[PDB]
Parts: sequence; C-alpha cells; structure tokens
Amino acid sequence: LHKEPATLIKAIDGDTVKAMYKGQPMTFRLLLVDTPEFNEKYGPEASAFTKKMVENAKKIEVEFDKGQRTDKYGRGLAYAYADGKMVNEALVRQGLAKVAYVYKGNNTHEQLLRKAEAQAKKEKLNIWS
Ligand SMILES: Cc1cn([C@H]2C[C@H](OP(=O)(O)O)[C@@H](COP(=O)(O)O)O2)c(=O)[nH]c1=O
Ligand SMILES: [Ca+2]
Repeated sequence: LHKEPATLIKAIDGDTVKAMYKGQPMTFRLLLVDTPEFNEKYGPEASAFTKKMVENAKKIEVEFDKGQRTDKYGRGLAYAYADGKMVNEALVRQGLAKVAYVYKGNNTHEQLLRKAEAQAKKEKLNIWS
C-alpha cells in the first residue's frame, strides 16, 4: 500500500474525518475499526482523541487498501496517518475502538490492529475496562 496526501477539513467523530483528497472534499471512514457513536459510552472520548490527532498533525495522509475504496454511503475507506502515525492503530491501542468490519480483500493491516487490541485489552483501557 502507499500513502497519499490529504488535507484536513474537519474531524467528525472517532472514526470519520472530512479531508480534501485530490482536491475534492470527502468523508473518510477509517478501515478495520469501530469507535462508539458520540452518544454512546467512550464516544466523546474517541471523537476527541481522533480530533486532537488529526488537528495537531503537520500533515495527514490517507492510504487505501487493495479492495473497495468507497463504501455504500460514498465515504472513502482508508488508513489515516497523522505525521506518519496511523490513527486507526492508535484508536485501537488506546481501547477507543474495536477491530471491526474486517472484510476479506481490504484487510492489509488486520494483524497490526489485532495486536494493538490485545494490548489494550490486557491493560483494561477504556472500552476494555
Ligand atoms: C468500516 C466499513 C464500514 N462499512 C459500512 C458497513 C456498515 O453498513 P451499515 O450502515 O448498513 O450498518 C457501516 C458501518 O459504519 P459506521 O460504523 O460508521 O456506522 O459502514 C463498509 O461497507 N466497509 C467498511 O470497510
Ligand atoms: Ca462507529
């Protein structure tokens, strides 16, 4: 896979970010994760975590997988990076998202993320407390 440029437009919630990609706005839904909805427990915490990460980065990048690049709602499906650090991984490592939506053919970073989740569970962080 490869990283491509994007420019932050707005953080939306724990696992969706609006960003300019190839000069057009699009809403990105993070691959392989599920944060709680804002109205749910740890939702506001997941939202704030992703928001800080993307807003504080000098750059953000998006990385598509090998399969579907957009979902049925028109959202881009990608791994997002904030100054080289993957947001998807970071959310899972902090127990603010579960590994989820792991579809065959779009799951390059599955094992990286499961390893994060196991570490978060060990430490009983957030969702795992
Ligand atoms: C993460 C992901 C979500 N989706 C779809 C499946 C779910 O459809 P349903 O809306 O019909 O439940 C929805 C989950 O997104 P959210 O967690 O943002 O609600 O997005 C994909 O199709 N591919 C993906 O890789
Ligand atoms: Ca969600």
